[PDB]
Amino acid sequence: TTYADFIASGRTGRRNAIHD
Amino acid sequence: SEQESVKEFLAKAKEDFLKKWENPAQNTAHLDQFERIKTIGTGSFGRVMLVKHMETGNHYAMKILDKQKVVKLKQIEHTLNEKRILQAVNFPFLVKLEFSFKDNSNLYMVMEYMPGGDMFSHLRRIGRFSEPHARFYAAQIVLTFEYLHSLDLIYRDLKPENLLIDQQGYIKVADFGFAKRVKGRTWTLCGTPEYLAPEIILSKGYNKAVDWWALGVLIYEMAAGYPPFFADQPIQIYEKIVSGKVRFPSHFSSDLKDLLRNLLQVDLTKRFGNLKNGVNDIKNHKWFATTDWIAIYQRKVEAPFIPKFKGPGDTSNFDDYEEEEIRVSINEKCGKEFSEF
Repeated sequence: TTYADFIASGRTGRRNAIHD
Repeated sequence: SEQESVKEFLAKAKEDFLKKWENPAQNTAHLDQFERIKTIGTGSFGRVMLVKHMETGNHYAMKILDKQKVVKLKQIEHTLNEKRILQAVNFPFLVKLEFSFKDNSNLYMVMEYMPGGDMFSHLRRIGRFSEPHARFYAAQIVLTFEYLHSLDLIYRDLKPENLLIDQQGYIKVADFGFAKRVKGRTWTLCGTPEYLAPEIILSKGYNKAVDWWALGVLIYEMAAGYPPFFADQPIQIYEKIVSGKVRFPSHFSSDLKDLLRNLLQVDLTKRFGNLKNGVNDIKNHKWFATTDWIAIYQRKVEAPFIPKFKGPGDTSNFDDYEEEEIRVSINEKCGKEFSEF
């Protein structure tokens, strides 16, 4: 499922802003 | 005069803002007036600590930036933007800046403390929000962007991590580190990967439409429980964003999907928030047909969720971070760079 794919990803915690 | 009561409010809001913008508050407290309690946030762009103000006993969230570290990250002008904007704004769903000051080593921004924690926390744990629950939060961000954009501000970092839940269950937007006052177009690559509009990724000049795109992302994430574009690394996220394609969970209502197709629209000439009707194309869509906009502003709508109160000062809704001392050098660092702070 899409949910199961998300939960197994590396990007379920707090996400950092990017910059150049 | 429905939309024209809105204009009377917005013209007065603008007068109020311009006074503070042109004459910013400066040096309104000092570090040793606060007792340090706990670090409740870190990151390349400083840290946030729970502090207690001794003369009042109030708790606040104190952001600390290392001046030398800001310079290295080339965020001087962005930090000057953050503080000048936050000291000038006044809206129910923006976190209030109570004090700002600097010493030889650091910059400090003291905001009201929200023991309730971030939306991110609650959303991940619960898994997803119902549509009515998502709608209540989204209505507050719609009004907040109406406000900000009327002041010529672009916000540029909408995400659940930046939304705090207050004691009444309503939202407060914090972190203005990328907020900017700009008429017309701007070019900086900034934001968070999952929330970036196609035009930012493609290094085009862009405008406040990128905030409306990000709203699409947030509503989606709130209601689905995961973002519309996710992968393990940012480059894979950007490919998905620039593809023109988006998949909706089967439980999404037909009104939600149609709202979302119009916010997550790559074609700027068709994206809601950016057209001749402006914010009203969003405010008057079928998904918000039950939303009483004035009742939301006045905080008279009953909230879907109110976080558990464990006292002023409680830090149970924040994670545990490594405590780092506040070094204050005996020599002034970066005096000229941050003179206006």
